[PDB]
Amino acid sequence: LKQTENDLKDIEARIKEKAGVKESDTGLA
Amino acid sequence: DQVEKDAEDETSSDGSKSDGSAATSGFEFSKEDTLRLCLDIVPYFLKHNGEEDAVDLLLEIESIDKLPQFVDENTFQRVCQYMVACVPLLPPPEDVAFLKTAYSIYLSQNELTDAIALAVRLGEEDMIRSVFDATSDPVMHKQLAYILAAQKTSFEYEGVQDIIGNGKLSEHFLYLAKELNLTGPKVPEDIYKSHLDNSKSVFSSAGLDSAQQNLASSFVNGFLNLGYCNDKLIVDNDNWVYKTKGDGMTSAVASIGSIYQWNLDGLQQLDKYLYVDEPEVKAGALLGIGISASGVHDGEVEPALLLLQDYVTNPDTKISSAAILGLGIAFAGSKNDEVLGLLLPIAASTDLPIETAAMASLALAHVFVGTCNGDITTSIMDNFLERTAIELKTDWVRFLALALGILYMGQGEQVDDVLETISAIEHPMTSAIEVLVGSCAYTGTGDVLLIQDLLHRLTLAYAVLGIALIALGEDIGKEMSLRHFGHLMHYGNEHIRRMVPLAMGIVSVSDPQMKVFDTLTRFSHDADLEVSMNSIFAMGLCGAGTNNARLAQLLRQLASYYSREQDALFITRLAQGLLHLGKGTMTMDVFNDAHVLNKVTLASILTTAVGLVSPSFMLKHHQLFYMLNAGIRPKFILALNDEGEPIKVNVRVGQPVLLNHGERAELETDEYISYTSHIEGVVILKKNPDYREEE
Amino acid sequence: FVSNSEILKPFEKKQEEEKKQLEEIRGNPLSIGTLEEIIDDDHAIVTSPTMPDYYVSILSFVDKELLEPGCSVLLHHKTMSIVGVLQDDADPMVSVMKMDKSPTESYSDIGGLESQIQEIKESVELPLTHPELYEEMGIKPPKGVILYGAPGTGKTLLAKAVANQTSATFLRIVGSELIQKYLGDGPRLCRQIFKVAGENAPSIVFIDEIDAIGTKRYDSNSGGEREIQRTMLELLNQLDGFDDRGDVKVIMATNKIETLDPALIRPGRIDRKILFENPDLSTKKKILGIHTSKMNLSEDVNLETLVTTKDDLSGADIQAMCTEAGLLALRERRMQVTAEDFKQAKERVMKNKVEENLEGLY
Repeated sequence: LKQTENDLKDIEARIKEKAGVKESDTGLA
Repeated sequence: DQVEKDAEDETSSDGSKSDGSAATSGFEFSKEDTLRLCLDIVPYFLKHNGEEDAVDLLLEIESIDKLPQFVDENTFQRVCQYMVACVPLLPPPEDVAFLKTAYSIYLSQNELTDAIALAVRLGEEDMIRSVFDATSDPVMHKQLAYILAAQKTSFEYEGVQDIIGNGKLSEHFLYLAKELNLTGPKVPEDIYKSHLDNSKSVFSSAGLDSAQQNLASSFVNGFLNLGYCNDKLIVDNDNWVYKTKGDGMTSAVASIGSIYQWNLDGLQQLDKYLYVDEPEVKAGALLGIGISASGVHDGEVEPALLLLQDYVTNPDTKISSAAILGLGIAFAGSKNDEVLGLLLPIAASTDLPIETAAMASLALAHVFVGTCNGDITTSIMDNFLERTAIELKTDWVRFLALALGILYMGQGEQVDDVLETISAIEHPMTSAIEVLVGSCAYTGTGDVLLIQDLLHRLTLAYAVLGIALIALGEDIGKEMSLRHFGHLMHYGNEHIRRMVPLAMGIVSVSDPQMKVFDTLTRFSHDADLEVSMNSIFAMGLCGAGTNNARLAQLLRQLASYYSREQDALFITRLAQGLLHLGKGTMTMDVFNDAHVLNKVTLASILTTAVGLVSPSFMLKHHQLFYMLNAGIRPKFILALNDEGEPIKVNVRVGQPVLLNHGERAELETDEYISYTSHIEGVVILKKNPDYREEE
Repeated sequence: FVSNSEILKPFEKKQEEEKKQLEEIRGNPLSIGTLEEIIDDDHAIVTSPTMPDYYVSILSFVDKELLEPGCSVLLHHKTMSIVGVLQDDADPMVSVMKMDKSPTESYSDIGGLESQIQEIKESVELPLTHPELYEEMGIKPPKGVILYGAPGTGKTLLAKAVANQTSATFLRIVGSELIQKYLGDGPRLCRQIFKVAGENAPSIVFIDEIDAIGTKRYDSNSGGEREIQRTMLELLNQLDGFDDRGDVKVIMATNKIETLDPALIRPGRIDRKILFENPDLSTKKKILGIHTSKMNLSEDVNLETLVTTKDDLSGADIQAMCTEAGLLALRERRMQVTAEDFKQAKERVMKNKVEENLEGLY
């Protein structure tokens, strides 16, 4: 039960980190 | 290559004590002409006195005929004593058949030294009587019986034991009726019970008022009174028990049985609650007698289990619930077909609410372990393959699967009937059994394929328990086992989560660890409340018989739970009872000082793992809390004089400034050379002629 | 194998989709960075070996507990963000760590050093066995021990001899390794010594041969290094700040205490200064038993005869005594060393130290 929620933080959030974080890190931060 | 491949795959054992054995008898392991080549090495190291390097070449060739030919003349003491700790295992593999063929040459002579260690381990009938022939001192015959009686294993149940324990007058037998009480845990366990009166700690016993609070009031008295006899609180007030009803009445009377444990007769005082009015009152009497008589099959001076066995018959439910569970404990070491014949039709329908046969699989496992029976082997095998009655749910399927995963230890050719049931229905715990069959059949373990193959399946709860048993005898997989035990602790299912603390609690007595106690913090609230209710009791199983010291970190976790509800007030009492269990000082021993293994203590671990789950998932019965007492071994270090009877004498200090006969201590050696096989525990000492003293 | 064939094999097939999204973020042109500070806002500082110090955001790969400041991580050439952490199993985090539990050396096997045992037993075994004696006096028992002399006799034997009776785990840490190859790891290695030994603590930390880091000179520059001051200043706070019942113990070794930092001494925390004592007949036979074991000797060679007449040599000259005895057999082309070679080599080493002490004084 809790095994899925543990890896869910590093899976579902990784999709948003592709567009969101790379745009904020644009410009060679 | 001819003798190795022939002696590798076989369904029989190896070795023979006959003098005319060239290892050509029966099946032919090697050619007749090639037999003389193995004997060509004997005349070489014979004159050169190369027995140190001669054993190195003898274990590699795997020849049973070479050992008896090498030993002929000169000294049979120093030469044969070196072979005691050398021959049996130099290499990882174990060949026990070499010392069996050398008995024929020694039969006319033997020796006082080498004939000692031959009585233990394999324990052949000719090996035990061998040392008795060359020993003319009746005092030395007593010391030889302490290490043999504590071995158990092969000869346990009725038909062997108590037949030899009668005794007669002869030089080649000499088994006294008192030796059975002195060697076996009979008389010495009673002295420790009386010695606890002066060493007792504070008591939490209170009766409170309401019946709902009397359940936790009487339940803690069973854990506090372990090894202690208090007749004042039970007799003066009889209302602290009868007020409890339902399943709580059975667990309340069982606490009284712990008071009468290790007593001559405990049935007389428990007869008042045996028959009164209501069956629920009559149910707790059977569970209490099995706790008081646990540890001894024949009792002390009387077989008190004869009357308890006749009470198993009853159409009722609550009584039959405690009749199967309560009697399945104290019968360890005693096999009888009367209890099996009556339980067979009850376990056929396996209906929980009516006959309550769910505990029949655990009762047959703890009683008949280490025995030989054809009735239980055939009946259970046919009922398992037929899947008769209403049996569908896996719960009862796993009960019969794990019950048959025990009885075949110490069998050999009788295991083939059990293997048919193992390969029938697949189970996660039965996959590792196929590779563990060779442990008991080949007499020992430690091969590469018998250990590493178990680690591949882990990276369910049965395979992790076998790693702890093999790592104690191997210096390779023992270091790598500490890392594998941490990864298996975190897993979805609760079966593996509950198995690790039971296995680590035995290892953590001399090796405390912070990572084990830190996991139990988050182990409480996870998903279901059933895990939280079982988490409080699970944290007390590891700290049984220990207070403060290293447990000070664990004690702070149990202090935050007092009462969160009506049921939480009772649950938190289960943790305080195990903390002070045995007046604060107990232990857990899975082995003995004979360098052997007991199948009863191992079967108690598998039986406890199946039961005790009442607070957790798969609710079964609330009377399983006393299952832990079935596997708890006593802790004492005795001392004796040349008289052989118990007498006050001083020995080395323990953990309290002196250790007498009947006082608690564990793992303590001695520098005094004894007569025969000086070891820990009970030993008969002696004083050198230099200094003369009575202590 | 058989059990995991029906478990892990279907598990990797269902988990293959999550691994495809990872490799897209991973990328082929990776690089090794260096951590500095970790913040809860998902940001960190990374550096590649060409020293373009950057500041980037922490993505979601592994738990933050696996990340520690001062470690190495993985980077990508686009945003220089952390795509993963580097495994530390190959690169040792501390300098030198050797865990010896229940060693062989004891108080009775070190010879006539008992004069040094009475001092170390009161500062180690006494507070551990009877901690209540110091509670009545309200005093803090010193956890440090200062050792003198040369290794192999006083420092080597007594280090492992105190752990046997106290049931302590021996940890040997090289003192010359306190400055390790990297900048910023000074305060990290100081905490890891007390962190690993702080959970259980049946252990005694041992440090030996510090000729350098104890000297900060007049500044941190003009020949000095900043790594020297990172370990020295942090060791003072960890030793003075941490107090216990006598479980954790830290023992150093140095030949000269005049060059050490007097502020690092922190008087009153370490009250134990143990001098060096000369070995007796019992200790000298112990050093000979190690070398003469593999050395060939006849039945007339006895360890008591050699120690009878001697200049009372240290562990260095005793080892050189049996070394010169082996050269006499090599020049004569023989594998068996007689008893005359041990006596001949003993006089040569004895005459190379003290003879007449420049005879004089009227």
